[PDB]
Amino acid sequence: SPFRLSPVRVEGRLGQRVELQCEVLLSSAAPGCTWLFQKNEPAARPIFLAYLSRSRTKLAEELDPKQISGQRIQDTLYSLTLHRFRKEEEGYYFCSVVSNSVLYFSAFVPVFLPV
Amino acid sequence: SPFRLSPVRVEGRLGQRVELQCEVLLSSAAPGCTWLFQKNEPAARPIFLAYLSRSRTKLAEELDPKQISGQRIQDTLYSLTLHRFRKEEEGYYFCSVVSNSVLYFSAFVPVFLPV
Repeated sequence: SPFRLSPVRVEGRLGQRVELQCEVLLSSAAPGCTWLFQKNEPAARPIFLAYLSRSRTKLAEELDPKQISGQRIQDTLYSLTLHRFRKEEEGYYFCSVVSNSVLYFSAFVPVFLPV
Repeated sequence: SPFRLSPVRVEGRLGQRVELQCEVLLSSAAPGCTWLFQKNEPAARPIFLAYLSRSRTKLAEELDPKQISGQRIQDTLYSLTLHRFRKEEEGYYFCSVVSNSVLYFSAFVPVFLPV
């Protein structure tokens, strides 16, 4: 288990704030943590959202920072915030880290509207 | 266009040797390239298959190097070879590089038997 996700799953409502946390459990990973998205479909592209580290913060160019944001809370603790949840943000969220040249991906966090 | 993929799609037969190729076209990129795999399903997770660089080659611990192997042909050119195409290997294959702290993924290369 390389990660621990704080909400394992979110049942969203329109306009709600949604916050996700990712804790890295690997003994020595490379610096930083990466948030990624996949839409609920086969052949879904992995979509880069944000890179988070002590010294560097990178939000993907196409995203609006007033809608989605991320933060490095701690050495091994990273968060992602959807500020007012919308239907186009529905899908799977997960984080990523390198350790000894191996890319790791956390479990998927389903973030969906009621039904 | 972060990558040039030389077979953009494979329609294979069982037992055939399948070689994929990835060229990194970004001008700044971290050392190395990574080959990933994704099963043909919703909520399918990306799987690490190999890390290739000038110095190190790292195959996923569960893979038989006589069934799947990788190779760095030259700078900005990387290869993935499925030695004997079998049903367990059907899905999408792609490459990953970090550049300006962004995680990049090539287009999916679909690799399937005829239906």
